[PDB]
Amino acid sequence: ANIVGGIEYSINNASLCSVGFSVTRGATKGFVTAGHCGTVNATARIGGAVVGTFAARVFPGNDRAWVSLTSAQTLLPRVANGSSFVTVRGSTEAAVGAAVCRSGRTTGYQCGTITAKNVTANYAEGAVRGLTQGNACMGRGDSGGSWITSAGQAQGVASGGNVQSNGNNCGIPASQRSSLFERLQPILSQYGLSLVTG
Amino acid sequence: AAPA
Repeated sequence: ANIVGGIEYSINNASLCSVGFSVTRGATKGFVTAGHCGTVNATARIGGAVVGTFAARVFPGNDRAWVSLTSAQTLLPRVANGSSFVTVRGSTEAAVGAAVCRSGRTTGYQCGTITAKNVTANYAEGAVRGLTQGNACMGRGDSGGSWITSAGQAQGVASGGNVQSNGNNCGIPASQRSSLFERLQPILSQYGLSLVTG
Repeated sequence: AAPA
């Protein structure tokens, strides 16, 4: 499968999440995603084909994971934006007030601005600390997807937010949205990964 | 907030 940020993948033929970013670990190909999407060794599938398995994850506390893929997958330095693509150029962290967009299988590509950092989400499973908050909307299924600036600087992977009864926070004003992501930097260093860029 |  061609690995692009934002596309859907399933875990153990049940749950769906979105791909965050293509990365490598030495000769190993992989993608970073949300830790709540799967447990170690859960199987990931893209378009019904097995592409790899969860190699590690942390959740709750943090919300991160990386899936190691088979040699046959094609890693691409890109994030989906409708039918088009945003090129990944690096991982400079943007500051509060910067504009940012996110990509995922449920709401597509949505943009907004970062409104706060070091936010704690109190999930049913336990707290997740140190998240960054943006006001781009998102829905159930967007988890693990890419958060990126239009300039191509990868920010992190979708964790959660205040989804309403319709499954997203797109029907409430930006001023009232809390959409959270896990910072990419600590995930790259924790697992020794390098981002694929173009 | 909820995970996703």
